[PDB]
Amino acid sequence: KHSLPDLPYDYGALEPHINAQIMQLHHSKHHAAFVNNLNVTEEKYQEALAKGDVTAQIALQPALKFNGGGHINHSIFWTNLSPNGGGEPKGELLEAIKRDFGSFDKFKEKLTAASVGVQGSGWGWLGFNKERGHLQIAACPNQDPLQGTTGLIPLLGIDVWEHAYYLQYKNVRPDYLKAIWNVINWENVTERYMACKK
Amino acid sequence: KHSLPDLPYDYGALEPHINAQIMQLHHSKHHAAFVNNLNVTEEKYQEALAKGDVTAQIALQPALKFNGGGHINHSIFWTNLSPNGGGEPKGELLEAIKRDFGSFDKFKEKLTAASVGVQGSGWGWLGFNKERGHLQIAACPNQDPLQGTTGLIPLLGIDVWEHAYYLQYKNVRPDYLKAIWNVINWENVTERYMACKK
Amino acid sequence: KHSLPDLPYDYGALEPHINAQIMQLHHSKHHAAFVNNLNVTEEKYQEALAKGDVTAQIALQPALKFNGGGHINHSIFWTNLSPNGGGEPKGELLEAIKRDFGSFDKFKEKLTAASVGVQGSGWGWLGFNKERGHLQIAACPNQDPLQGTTGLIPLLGIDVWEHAYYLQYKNVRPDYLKAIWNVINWENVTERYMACKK
Amino acid sequence: KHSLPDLPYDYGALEPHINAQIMQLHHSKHHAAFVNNLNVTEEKYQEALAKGDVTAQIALQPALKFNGGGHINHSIFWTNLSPNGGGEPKGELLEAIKRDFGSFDKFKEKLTAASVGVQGSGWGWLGFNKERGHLQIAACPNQDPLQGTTGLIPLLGIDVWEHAYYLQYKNVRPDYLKAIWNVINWENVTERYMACKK
Ligand SMILES: [Mn+2]
Ligand SMILES: [Mn+2]
Ligand SMILES: [Mn+2]
Ligand SMILES: [Mn+2]
Repeated sequence: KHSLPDLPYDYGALEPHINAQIMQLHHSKHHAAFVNNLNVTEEKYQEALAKGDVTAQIALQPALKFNGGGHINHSIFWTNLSPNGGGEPKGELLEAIKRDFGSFDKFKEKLTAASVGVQGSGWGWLGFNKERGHLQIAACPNQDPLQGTTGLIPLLGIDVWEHAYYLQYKNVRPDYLKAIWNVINWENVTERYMACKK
Repeated sequence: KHSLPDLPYDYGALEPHINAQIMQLHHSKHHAAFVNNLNVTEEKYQEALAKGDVTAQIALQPALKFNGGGHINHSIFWTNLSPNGGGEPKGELLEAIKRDFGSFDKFKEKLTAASVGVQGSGWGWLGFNKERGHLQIAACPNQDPLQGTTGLIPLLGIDVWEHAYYLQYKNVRPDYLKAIWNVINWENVTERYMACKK
Repeated sequence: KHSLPDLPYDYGALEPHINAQIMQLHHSKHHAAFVNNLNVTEEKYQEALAKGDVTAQIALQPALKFNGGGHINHSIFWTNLSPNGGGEPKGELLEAIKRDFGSFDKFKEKLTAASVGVQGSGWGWLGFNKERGHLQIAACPNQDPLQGTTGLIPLLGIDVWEHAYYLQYKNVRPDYLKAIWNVINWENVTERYMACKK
Repeated sequence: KHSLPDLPYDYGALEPHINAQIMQLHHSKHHAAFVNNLNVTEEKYQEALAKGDVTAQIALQPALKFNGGGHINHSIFWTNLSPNGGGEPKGELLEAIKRDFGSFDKFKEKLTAASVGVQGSGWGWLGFNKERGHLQIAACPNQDPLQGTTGLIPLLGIDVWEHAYYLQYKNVRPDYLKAIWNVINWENVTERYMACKK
């Protein structure tokens, strides 16, 4: 049975970049609901599965992808954020970024562009491409999770659902993106990255 | 050249159901941006078309559908609301609703469910199916407009992008849906309906 | 564990409308593979499910929908075809068709159009809409099954994957559609329909 | 006005790998139809654009992408094949393949897997990622063209619509993929590659 992870920190710990109200709603309402609906959906899917009811199995897919994906994505996102965050990565991950994108600031420009470019709801990602052995930026619609839908390993996600920023930044997604760089947990991203070098 | 239509009322006219801050942002920022991007995309498409640049044309399609759709949808939406609206429609539209959905209450439930059910950004619609000669509810993703993507003539739209409600209703989409019924302009919906009597 | 249904008839029994070669390949190769891959995929899904591996669950969805859907769709399609088929339905189903589409020939025109209009692979369907209580035509992409993805109950399906006709009709899908009316099992469609009137 | 390009060789030139009946149908029927529908759709779009009919424009998008994409893709495909092709590419393209995929064999496996893996109609592509300055494999659905929908410059395409192989290889897509390697025009693929050296 899945459950809602606690944050590594207090709801106000990312101010002023992400205010407390958004963090509270985002965690305790949006993510909580994903977990609840995921549990429901998985239980329904097992019943369908046991019965070899393929029509029901297929009818359950939108809910599983949306809620399952929301659970995966948000779980990663809190670990990707930290009051102790911001600045620049160092060591191999910084070397990898320079190698694959030219430099850190070119990387930021590219992930910003992928995130601002989502028309509708979705996520921008820095991922790791296992078969190519290098970093890769991708954007995902709605709650479609990166690994499940692209095969890429998620390292850093930027939520660009309106609920992630609207109470603070209103319609100006690029101010949100500028501010979020101050709370990125590069320690976590580096752990995710080093886990890929196996 | 497309233009941003004025609202048929002041930004505060739909209080307390939809507050003034949302109406002002929704019209002055979101819709405004759709209009300019639509105009720019149309001019780019003319150039691509004049050179027979098929790749350019296809690459422009997402911006044309998103911004053109956005302009269509919001232009309809403002006319679908009124400070003087609410309650039940009068005349033939109510009888069509009873014929096709069983009753007004049943219809409201269906349109509400279609709207609350969008798993991402989008719109709920009451449409007219000209081929079948009856009403039809449908949901559309992002800014994909009803007529251009499904053929159905839009009668009433409910915006369920988060920007349509978040500042007031936070994550609670059903509270927004319950409130909006108080400001439906049935005169406008009837006008749109009668124009389908074909 | 799912399995491949035997046809109600011999591979050559729909000649000259659908030749034996297509029926043999279509059943013993295309459908067989759907069943095989569906079984594999369901077994993998249970393992994922037991483990609460949502990323794997989501990664399995394309295969389940495609192969599961291919199993659902083809299973229905053979029952929808018969050497004993063709002509016109009678009784309530014919009455329903006249009611909802004007007449049988208007219905044929509409299902033909939905089937010929698929750009790519897919299916045209006559379905039953439970909540509206009437017939409904819809088209589905690839092997996306009607009930699983639209909620409509399938009554009659027309396969418009190229493998359904190419060896005989080559690129001319409209000759295929004209010919298939001669082998439709209206007895079966009527059973499916009457099962919906509950 | 777009035109149907002549093949750079006779319909039988690619025997026995792709037979003459397929080449003749593929070019004279499938591609021919894409060209006329593209031209007609472009003229319709000009009219819609000139009137500011956004709904009309959006309604034309599926035909423009499908027929325009079809024209793009097949125009590339014919040039990607040769009676004089096969074997391994010479020069820098082979070294780029080794750099990006590990070796030619590995590349062939990846492109084969991307192609055989399309769950419906579509195309497998070897592309160039101008932003990353390296090769990239991708699959596209239906006739969605590579550059206009992903940004990647097409170098080599493999058609995996059933019409590309069915008359010869029946359902066995892998046998078609194994054969087509015998007729790849690496001179053309190299030309396309060198043009990306940007
Ligand atoms: Mn979120
Ligand atoms: Mn809106
Ligand atoms: Mn089939
Ligand atoms: Mn083709």
